[PDB]
Amino acid sequence: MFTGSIVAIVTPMDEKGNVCRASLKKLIDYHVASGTSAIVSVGTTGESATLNHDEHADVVMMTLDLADGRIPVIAGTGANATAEAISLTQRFNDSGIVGCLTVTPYYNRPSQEGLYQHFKAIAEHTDLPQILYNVPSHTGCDLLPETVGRLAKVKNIIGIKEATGNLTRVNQIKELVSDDFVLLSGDDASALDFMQLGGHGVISVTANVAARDMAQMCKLAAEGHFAEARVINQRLMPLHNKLFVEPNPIPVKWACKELGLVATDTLRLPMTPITDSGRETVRAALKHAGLL
Amino acid sequence: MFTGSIVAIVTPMDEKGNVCRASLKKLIDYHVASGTSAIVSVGTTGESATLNHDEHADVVMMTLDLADGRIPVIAGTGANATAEAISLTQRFNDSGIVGCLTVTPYYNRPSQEGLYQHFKAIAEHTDLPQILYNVPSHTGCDLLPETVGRLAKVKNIIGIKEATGNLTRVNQIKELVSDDFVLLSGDDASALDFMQLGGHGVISVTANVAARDMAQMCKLAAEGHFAEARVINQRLMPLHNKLFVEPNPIPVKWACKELGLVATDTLRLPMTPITDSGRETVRAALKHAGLL
Amino acid sequence: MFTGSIVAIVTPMDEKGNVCRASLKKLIDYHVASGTSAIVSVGTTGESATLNHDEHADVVMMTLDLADGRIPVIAGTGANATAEAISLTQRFNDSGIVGCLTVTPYYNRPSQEGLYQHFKAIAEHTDLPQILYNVPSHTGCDLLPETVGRLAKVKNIIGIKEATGNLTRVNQIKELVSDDFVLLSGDDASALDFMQLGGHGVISVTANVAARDMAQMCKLAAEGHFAEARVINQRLMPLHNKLFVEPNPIPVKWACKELGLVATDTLRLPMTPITDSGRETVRAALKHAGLL
Amino acid sequence: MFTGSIVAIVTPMDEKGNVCRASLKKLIDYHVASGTSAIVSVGTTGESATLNHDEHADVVMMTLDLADGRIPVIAGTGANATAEAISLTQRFNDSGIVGCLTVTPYYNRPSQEGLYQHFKAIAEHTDLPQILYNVPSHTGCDLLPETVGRLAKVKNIIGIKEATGNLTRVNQIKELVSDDFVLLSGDDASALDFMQLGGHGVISVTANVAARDMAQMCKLAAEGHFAEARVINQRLMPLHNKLFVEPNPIPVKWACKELGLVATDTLRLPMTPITDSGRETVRAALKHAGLL
Ligand SMILES: [K+]
Ligand SMILES: [K+]
Ligand SMILES: [K+]
Ligand SMILES: [K+]
Repeated sequence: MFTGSIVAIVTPMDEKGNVCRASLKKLIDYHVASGTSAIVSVGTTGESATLNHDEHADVVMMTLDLADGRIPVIAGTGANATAEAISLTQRFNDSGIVGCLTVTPYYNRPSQEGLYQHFKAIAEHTDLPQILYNVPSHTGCDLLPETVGRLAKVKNIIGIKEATGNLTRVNQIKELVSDDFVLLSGDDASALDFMQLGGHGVISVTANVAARDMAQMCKLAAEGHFAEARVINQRLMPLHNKLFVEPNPIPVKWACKELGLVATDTLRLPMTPITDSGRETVRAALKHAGLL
Repeated sequence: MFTGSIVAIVTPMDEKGNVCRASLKKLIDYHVASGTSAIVSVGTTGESATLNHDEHADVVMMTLDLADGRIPVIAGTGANATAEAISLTQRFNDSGIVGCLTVTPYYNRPSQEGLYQHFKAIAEHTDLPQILYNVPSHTGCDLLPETVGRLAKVKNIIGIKEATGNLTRVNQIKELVSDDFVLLSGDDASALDFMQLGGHGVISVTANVAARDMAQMCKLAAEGHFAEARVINQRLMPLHNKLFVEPNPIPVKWACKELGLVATDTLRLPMTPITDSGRETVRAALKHAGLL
Repeated sequence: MFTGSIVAIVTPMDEKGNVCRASLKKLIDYHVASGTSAIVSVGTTGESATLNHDEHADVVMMTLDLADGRIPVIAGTGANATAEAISLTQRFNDSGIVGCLTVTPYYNRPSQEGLYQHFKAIAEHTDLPQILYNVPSHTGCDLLPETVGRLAKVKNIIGIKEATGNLTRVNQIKELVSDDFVLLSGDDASALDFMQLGGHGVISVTANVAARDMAQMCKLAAEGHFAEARVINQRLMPLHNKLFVEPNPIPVKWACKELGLVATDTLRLPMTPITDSGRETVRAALKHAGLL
Repeated sequence: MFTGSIVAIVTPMDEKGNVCRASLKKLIDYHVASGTSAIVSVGTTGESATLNHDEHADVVMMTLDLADGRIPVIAGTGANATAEAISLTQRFNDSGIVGCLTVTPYYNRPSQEGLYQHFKAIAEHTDLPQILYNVPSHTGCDLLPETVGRLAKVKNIIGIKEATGNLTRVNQIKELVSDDFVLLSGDDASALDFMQLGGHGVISVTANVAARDMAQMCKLAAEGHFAEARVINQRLMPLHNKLFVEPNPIPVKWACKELGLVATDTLRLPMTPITDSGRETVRAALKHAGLL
């Protein structure tokens, strides 16, 4: 639910750019079959940026329905305005989602005090578990360990998706929070390392197209079988890297289509179709993982 | 008008975080009297992030009304979803604004091709002049000179607010575009250097509180009197730096309150009030500028 | 010998800037008593930059003598000219040192091919074990894992001191080299993490003044007792950080004097005496570690 | 002479890596005929790193002899140990050189106070004019404008080669120093911008192969004819960038060989021969410049 391999699931679209219900069902069945621990619905990989709040909510509710109690669903609820983050969060109160993934405000670059006040206010307007999400290369700001420790004192703030790729954060945060605060990687290429350092899992892009391997890798990691896990990680490493050869989720949506998991690889502008060079790059990474 | 000193104006708020018409009127009278070339309404400094589109529109319309033809108004119209950017632009058709300031999509990190398609689509569906806006430290992406060159060929894409603070961009862009394409600094601390290299003005935070000096400095720069302009810049430099000692627009709103230009220095979360240390830093910068 | 806690030992000086034999003896006895695994003589922390090759060699030979077979000694042998690195290395052939610590050429920024040719040539002129040393913030270049794997095929190239602070390097290098290739941290603040990821020890600055704790921490780490080790690491973390409050080895030399381990904290220009603020900072970190 | 186009001259070598007098003569005749203001002998581009002090001295003396009063010679005298820098400077007293180019200590990363004491001590023990040299990407340290300001008060510290490529440094330094303190670019790609902001010339790698164009460009810049200068800069820009496609001076020595200016393109390790891909890149840049 908040450990193991969690997929940051794509929002499959038809050629018109609207959610494709048949493709979403196919993906969710695949994750249930694959042993994926949970689904993050309309996070970064799910094109939260280009979906309006109504469309965002429709996708989450549809995912919840299709999941049909077979796998937990976490809604993406991040916003760079606190009032807006509260409003979006309130849409999913009493919905059936098990928690929220809420990113540090992007673009307006709040202070550490501002981040504290932002997340505290959000948590105070919901009973839903809150997972913080730090990704400075996308947001322009960096939620530091000290502020994480401060927020972890709030009752329903229960974990962090740490996507810096800076592995020193694991033990910097861990020593500042209680033993049941969840530490999740948001960086596929360093996620096994993250887990070896004491992390509890990964919210993953790679898991969209290698769900079984990812689930297997995180199981081995949790059991301390890191050498065995590294064999899988090595098989997956080219995808960990090349799924960002062009901006996420352009590569992973193409990979889904290629594996027959979705009907179309359509995205919304300003995301654009994958280049020819990108195709071959991603195809080779799929081949290396033994999926094509 | 798209040259000289252009103010990225604050959106002055009462204690409930709602637009204060009386303070806004005062600021606009101040800029008319101080020789400011134009007003950017609801840009980054105007808290575009924490205003909804209705409020955003209201502020712009109120700004136009109060300006009453005495000073040109440019609307912030940027969005990280192309469809949203387009529809926000439609709100201002035949409103009376002279142009739009439109930022590179933030948070979703489109490719150069994606940025091209984004701005081309926006420009397609309006007659309004478009000023591109690059600020990688806030957005997570960087509109490179090559792409600015491609976009400058679009009839109503007329200029760029370049806020990297990387001065090599001035002539990299200039050689790729026509002589009437406007190059504007979005980094106060390097804006005079920017103009000396060939830039045509600045979209300024400092101009909020040092409007006359900024107008004069920019005019001198345009006339090639860089030594004379630089004496003014030296007095203003502490302000250029310290107006970002805490997240913009926290320091500049406090400065406006201290000068009596606005009733309150209230912002919306996740912006928080200025620290005591910040007050002292900014106050010292204001005195260095001869404003207090 | 090439695992556990290895000290990058200071070169204690008299007020005239020459090696202080009594202080060096005191330090070496302290490391023998403390359980330090080995000494690195005239590395970065030993002021290799400001000692000429004759003085460098005198210090190494003196350290060897004073060690008197009680603790292994590794000579610093790095140089940014390959011929110069060979010459320096040859001075210690048949000396009694157990190996060499050789840094990537600094200042002239060689390619990965250049680094390969540099280290290969050096290794070919000695029977002594060679430990590569990567520290891009000091050298201006970065020896990447792929090139490390390539060099690890050379018989007497047996390990790396990895001082990037980038923990992803551990498993990137490990998968490219044989199981007996040694992986050592060159970054005190991340060294336990480094070991938890599969590293075999640390070449340490902190160990100069907390040798017993460091030796104890690395023992626990090697035995897999990481939680117990973290208690020590937490006690030492302020030293891990504050021993670089001013340029290394200015802080650690002052700390040695303060603990009575050396007679004077004298350095050679361009290193300068510790500031008053630096003193108090380092004193507080010593207090936190329970040493003062 | 410390203005205009100053060449950071290669040290041409035979196939054994020894200085080639005949090639050096050719280069010097070339620079006398091409209007180059001065020659920097055994700077970074002259492979200062892999020449010993005797060879270093020999090259400078040979350069002075060959120049035969027709062009001023500046000696590279930088070292990361103050004592070494001082004694290297003494080798050139009454040699006939007009000044020294002395880099910030590399690898040992002194503080600003350390840099101050370093250069002050060097300047104390000579009558020769001293040109400071800042290049953080190579040295690991950054001589900031404040410290340049302090150092400029020393009688015979007369200028700075600023190689950050950060153009804000021009006027940050200029406002802290006297009007006759010389500001020279050490970054070819931004050198014209640098001069347009107030800089007095460039110490150039490009000038090795494009001496006449560089002389003319710099003269135009000094006369304020930036548009005219910039036409030349545009032809040279590929060369400005691609002469660093592989580590300097690998590309520029190859270019010199290709033009017939030197007999061989041989370097000393850890510099290695140019790759085939590099040949093609540099050759295309030379043709763009109209040199082939
Ligand atoms: K909690
Ligand atoms: K245009
Ligand atoms: K080996
Ligand atoms: K002077």
